[PDB]
Amino acid sequence: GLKAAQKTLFPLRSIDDVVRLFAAELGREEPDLVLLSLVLGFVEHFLAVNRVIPTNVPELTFQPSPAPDGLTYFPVADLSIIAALYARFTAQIRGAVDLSLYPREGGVSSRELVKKVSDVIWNSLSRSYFKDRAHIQSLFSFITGTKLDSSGVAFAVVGACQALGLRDVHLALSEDHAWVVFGPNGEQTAEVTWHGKGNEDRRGQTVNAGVAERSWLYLKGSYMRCDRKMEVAFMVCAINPSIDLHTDSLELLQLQQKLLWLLYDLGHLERYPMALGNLADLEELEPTPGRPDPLTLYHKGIASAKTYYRDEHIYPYMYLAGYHCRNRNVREALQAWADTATVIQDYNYCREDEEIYKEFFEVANDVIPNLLKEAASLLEASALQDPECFAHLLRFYDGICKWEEGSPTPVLHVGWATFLVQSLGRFEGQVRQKVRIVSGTVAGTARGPVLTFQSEKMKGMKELLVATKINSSAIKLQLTA
Ligand SMILES: *[C@@H](CC(=O)N1CC(S(=O)(=O)c2ccc(N3CC(CN4CCC([C@@](C#N)(c5cccc(F)c5)[C@H]5CCC[C@@H]5NC(=O)OC)CC4)C3)cc2)C1)CN(C)C
Repeated sequence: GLKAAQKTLFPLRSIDDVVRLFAAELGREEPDLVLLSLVLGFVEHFLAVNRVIPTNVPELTFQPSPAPDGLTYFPVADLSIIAALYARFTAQIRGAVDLSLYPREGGVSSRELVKKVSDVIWNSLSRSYFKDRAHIQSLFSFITGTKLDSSGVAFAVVGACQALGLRDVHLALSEDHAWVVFGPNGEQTAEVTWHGKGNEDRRGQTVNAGVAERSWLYLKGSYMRCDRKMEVAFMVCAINPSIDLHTDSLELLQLQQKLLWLLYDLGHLERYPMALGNLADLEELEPTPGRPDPLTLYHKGIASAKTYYRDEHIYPYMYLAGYHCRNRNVREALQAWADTATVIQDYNYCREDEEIYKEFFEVANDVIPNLLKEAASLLEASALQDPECFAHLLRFYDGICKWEEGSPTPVLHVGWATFLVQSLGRFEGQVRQKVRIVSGTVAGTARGPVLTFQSEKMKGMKELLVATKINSSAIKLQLTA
């Protein structure tokens, strides 16, 4: 439950008071996921969901403070409110699960116990709500309005176990899906939520099938297996500062940024590539004096993927690519998307991989065509003059092509083809000819850009791609096969 070491830090009257609770919690042997989720969820409710300060409520108060260009009001997180909310969740969990019926084999949770905790959270939810609704991720949401998004159900099942005393049960994460790891060596896996809009009830099953299938959703096995400190990182990354689609809460942005720096300094972001990208994103908006520059952090997110996850992740390269696209750095952006397709090349496109398909489809047929049209504008009184850009674009299509190989459903269709022709066309034949497409000559070493295609489709297209006159039909037909 809630002990004095936690309660004496209440009331949380400012942002620094929230960072203080989190600092203290990250120093305990077992940081309380429930209390930290409800707290984040309480400040988020008043800062983004419902900003209209209440009149009927007497217990609730707000804290004035000077805003940066009058006053800014903060929801005072009274111990009273939060404790009641904490007591509600524990009682609900404890009252539903009877651990005397489950035999703990020397501090080890069994599948049958895990699936029950999973069923408890699952059956507590409302029958009809929008799944992609913002701010339904925290435990505050689960208790106060009983709504949880896909990844939020997984964290609540981990939260609920820690309440029951189950320590071996941890959050498992890919780049678009969440589940649970448990057992005597943390090698047992279990599905606790749903993925996408409309699919079978995989809940309670192993993750083994998606790993062997070579789907991006299961990251060929190199996914994150969180410890308590990483589960806190997820929860912070899950703060949503959006008030609406155009405006965001400055305090929620400042909060998340302060929290990420706390987690970072303690080394808890070393095995979390996307949190580093998020930190960089926020550092570009409001930079913190005496801290690494966004690019340094973007590159730390990639470094983490390379070291701890066999370079099998897409988004650390997407985070960098977004940064360059924001600042019209065409070669640096095209380079990062080419790097992205180099990661996806060794995967196989499955039905459930629609989130990253939509991602590659937009860059190949909306974002890249928009950067090159803007580059063509500037040309009338440089990237289109750079042969290296052309190699990056070519390397990007090589990636999608290799991805399609061995996959059940097609990736490339008639819609992709026109934007390849059009994008090739933005590069002059003199520029395109400066790129040498070489298979290789001699293997290893003995004691004008060069490019090597890893896919059949692009290898067959070699001569057409470099030709002064682009044979549209031949490139369209070859890419569509
Ligand atoms: C030109 C273009 C430009 O700037 N654009 C287009 C590019 S892009 O390269 O197409 C591009 C860049 C960046 C992204 N981002 C998506 C975001 C990454 N993450 C993925 C995980 C996700 C989840 C969710 N939902 C999640 C779910 C399940 C399991 C998980 F592991 C994570 C969140 C759940 C709650 C927390 C978690 N977040 C998290 O782990 O870290 C934050 C969050 C989003 C990177 C996409 C595409 C950009 C510019 N001109 C127009 C000027």
